[PDB]
Amino acid sequence: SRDLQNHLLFETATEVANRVGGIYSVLKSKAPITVAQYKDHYHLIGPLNKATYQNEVDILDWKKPEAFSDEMRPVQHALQTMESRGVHFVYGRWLIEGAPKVILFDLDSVRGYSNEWKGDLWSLVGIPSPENDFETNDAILLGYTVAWFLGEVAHLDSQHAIVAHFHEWLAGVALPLCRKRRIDVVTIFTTHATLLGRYLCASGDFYNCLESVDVDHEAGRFGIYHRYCIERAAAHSADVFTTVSQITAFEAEHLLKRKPDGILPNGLNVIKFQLHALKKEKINDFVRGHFHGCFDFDLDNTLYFFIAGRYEYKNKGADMFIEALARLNYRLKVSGSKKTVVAFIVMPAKNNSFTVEALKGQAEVRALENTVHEVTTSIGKRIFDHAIRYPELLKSSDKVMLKRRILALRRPEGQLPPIVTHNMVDDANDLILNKIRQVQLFNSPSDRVKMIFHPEFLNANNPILGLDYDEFVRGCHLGVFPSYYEPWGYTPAECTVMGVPSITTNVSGFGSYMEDLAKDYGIYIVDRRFKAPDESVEQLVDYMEEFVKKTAAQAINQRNRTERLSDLLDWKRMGLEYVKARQLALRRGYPDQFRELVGEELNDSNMDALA
Amino acid sequence: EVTTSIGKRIFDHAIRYPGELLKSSDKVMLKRRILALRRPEGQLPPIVTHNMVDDANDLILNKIRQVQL
Amino acid sequence: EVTTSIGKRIFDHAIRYPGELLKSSDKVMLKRRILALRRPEGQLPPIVTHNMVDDANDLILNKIRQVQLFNSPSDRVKMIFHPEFLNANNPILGLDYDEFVRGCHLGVFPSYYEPWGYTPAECTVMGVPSITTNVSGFGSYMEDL
Repeated sequence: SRDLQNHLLFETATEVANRVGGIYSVLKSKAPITVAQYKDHYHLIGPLNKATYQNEVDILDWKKPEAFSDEMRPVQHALQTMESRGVHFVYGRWLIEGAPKVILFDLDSVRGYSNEWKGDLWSLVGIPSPENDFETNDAILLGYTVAWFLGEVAHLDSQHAIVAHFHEWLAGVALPLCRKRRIDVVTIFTTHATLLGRYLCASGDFYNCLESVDVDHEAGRFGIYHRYCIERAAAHSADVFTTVSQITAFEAEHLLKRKPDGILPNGLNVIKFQLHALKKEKINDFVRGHFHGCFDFDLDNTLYFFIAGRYEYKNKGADMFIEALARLNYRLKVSGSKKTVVAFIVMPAKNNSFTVEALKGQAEVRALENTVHEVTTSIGKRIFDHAIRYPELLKSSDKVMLKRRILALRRPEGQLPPIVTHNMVDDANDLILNKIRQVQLFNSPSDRVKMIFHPEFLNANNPILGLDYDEFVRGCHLGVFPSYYEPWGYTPAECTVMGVPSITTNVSGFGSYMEDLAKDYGIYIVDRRFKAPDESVEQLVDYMEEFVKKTAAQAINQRNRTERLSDLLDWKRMGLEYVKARQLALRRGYPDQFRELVGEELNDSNMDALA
Repeated sequence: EVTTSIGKRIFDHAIRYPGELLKSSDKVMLKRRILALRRPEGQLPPIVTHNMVDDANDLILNKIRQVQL
Repeated sequence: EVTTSIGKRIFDHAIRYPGELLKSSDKVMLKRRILALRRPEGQLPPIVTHNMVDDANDLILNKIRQVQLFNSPSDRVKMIFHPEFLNANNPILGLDYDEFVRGCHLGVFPSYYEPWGYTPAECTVMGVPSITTNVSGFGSYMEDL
C-alpha cells in the first residue's frame, strides 16, 4: 500500500527541452514552483532532440550511486532496466531557473519497435497510423517508451504513489496503454487546444455551430482522423482530463466528447518581469523620425495603442483591430477630438529589412538632435563665460547647420508617413497591409489615428524602434488583442503583468479566465462569442473611444489598478490548480487510501468539487 | 537649466517646420545669479581658504603678507 | 547580473561583520549562456557578415576563397568582409566609420588607380598608421615628405 502524501511526479510533453511550441514556456516557467515542492521527486520526460539538447541540458551521469537518493533508487534501476533492453536516453538537468531533472528518450534507439507498436496500438485502441506522418510515428514511439518506463518504475517502486502528467496529444499515446496495462500510476492529461479547433478556425464560424458538427466526419475532411483519435483516446484514458482555459474546456467537451474535470490556466514567473515615461520617450523618438516633415500633432496629447504576437491575421484578430481603428478614426474626426492615436502592429512577416524611406526619417531627426545639442552647449559656454566674467547668442556658424538640419526634414510633396517600416516580401498579398489599405488609414494629417505596421521582432539595437519588446510594451498606453481563436493568449496576459491596460476577448483563454475575476482594473473584454461580428467591432471601438477620452488622472487610476492584478497571475497562485488536478488524480486512483488521509470521503467529479 | 530650455525650444520649432530665446523668466534668475557674484568694493580674493587658528603668527601667511601678494 | 549579485553578498557580509559565492541559481544561468556559444561541429567563423546578392560571382569572396583564408584556428590572420557602410546603430559592428578607423591599428589601401585617395588621407588625419602606394595621389604626395 502506497504513500499518497509523499508521491512522485512525471511530467511528459514534446516540448521538454526544445522550444517547438508554446508549451515549452508553460513548462519552463512552471519548473521553479514545482521543483520547490517536489525537489528531486519531480522529473520531466520528453523526446530527445539531437539538434538542440546540448544547448539546454546539463548532461548528468545517472549510474553513479550519488545520482539518486536511497528512496528514489527505483527510478534509477528503472532506467537501468531500460538501457539493458537498448533504450538510449539523456538524463540531465534542464538549464532553466529551477533546474528540474529531465529524461530525454532517444527516439532513434527505439525506432525498431516501430511496426510492432503501430500494430499493438490499433489492436487495443483502433488508432490508425499512416507511415508518411512522422509526428505520430514519433508520438507513438514516445508513447510506448514512456509507458514502458513508467510500468518499470511502478514495478520497482512500492513506497511512492505515482502521478504522471501528459501535455498535448503528441505526448498522449502513453495514456491508453497505462489504462490498458492497468499500470499503477494515476494519470492526468492536459490539452492546450484541440486539433479540430485549430483546423476549423483556420479558414474564416465556430463558437456557435461547434456543438453540432460530426467530428468523425470533419476530422476525416482534414486528413486528421488518426491524429484526432490519439487526442480523443488520450482524453478518455486519463484519470483526470484538463484544458488550459474555460473557453477551451467548452471546445473540448463537444469536439473530444469529454467534459474536462477542470482548468489549468497558464501562470507566469512574475518576478521575471518586475519606467513608462522613460520608455515612452523612446517611442516618441521613433514617432518624430517617422512623421518628420509633417509632424502636426502633440505628443503630450497622443496615445499609443498596440497589438502583438504571431502573425495569425484572423485568429489573433488583426482584422478587427484595424477595422476598429478605422471606425475609431471616424468617431474622433466627427467628435472633433484633440488627441491622436498612433497604433503599432508588431507581427513578424517575411521582410527585406527596413525601408530606405524609414531609415532616412530616423537618421535625419537624430542628426537634428545632435546639432541642437552641439549648438546649445555652445550657448551655455557663452552665457556662462559672460556671467563669470562680470563685469543673438546664436552665431552665423550655428544658424547655418541648424538651417541645414531643418531643411533635411522636409518631405516630397504629397508623400505621407509610411504605414510600414519594412520591405514586404509580398506587398500585394499581405493580409495586414491590404486591410489597412481597404480602410484607407494612410496617415494623412486629417487622420486622427495613425497606423504603423512593424513586421519583425523588436530589438533594442534597431535603427528604427530602439526598444526590446518588454521595453516597448511598457512605453505604450493600451494593448489590443481581439483574438478569435486563442486557447491561452500569453501576450495579453504578460502585457497585463507589465502594468499595461489591455483589451482581450471572451474567446481567448486568458480573456475567459479574466472574466471570472470590472473594466476599472485595466482589462476590457470584448464579447466575440455572443454578439454578431459587427456588434463586436462596435464594442471594440467603444472601449477604445472611452480610453481616448480618459483624463490624465483617470488613466493613472487604471494603470495603477492593473499593475496590482499582476500578482494574481504568478505560478504561486495558479500552481494551486495543478495541485487540485493531481490530488483529484489521487482521490480517483486510491479512493480508499485517500479517505484515510483526509478523514472522510470527498467528492471526486471535479477538481473544484474536491476542494 | 536655462540652456536646456533653449535647447527644447529650438528643437521643437525645427521638428515642426513648417529674436530673444531667453524668455523673461530666465533673464530674471540669470540676473540674480550674476549679481550674487559681485564682491563688496575693495574686497580682494583671499590668499587663504581656511579659518586660521593663529592668524597673526603663522609663518606662511606673514611671509606672503610681507611680500604683499 | 551574477557579478553584482556577488558584490552585494560580499558587501552585506563585511558591513555586518561580525566558499562558492555563486548560488545554484547563478551557476545554471551561467552554464546555459556558455553552452549557447557552442557552434555546430566544423562550423568556422564566417568570412562575411552579410547576405550576398550574388554569392557565387563576388570578386572579394571568390578571391578569399581562392586563397583559402577560412578562419580556421590554425590560420593566424582572420578574414572579415563587411559589405556595407558602418553605422553606430548596427547589431553587428556598432561604430561609425570614424570610430572604427580609430580603433584599428593599421589601414591598408594598395590602390592601383587613385588620383587622390581621400580614404587613406583621412585615415592618417585620425592618427592611424597606413599603407598606400606610389600610384596613389595621396601616396605620391606623401613620398615627397
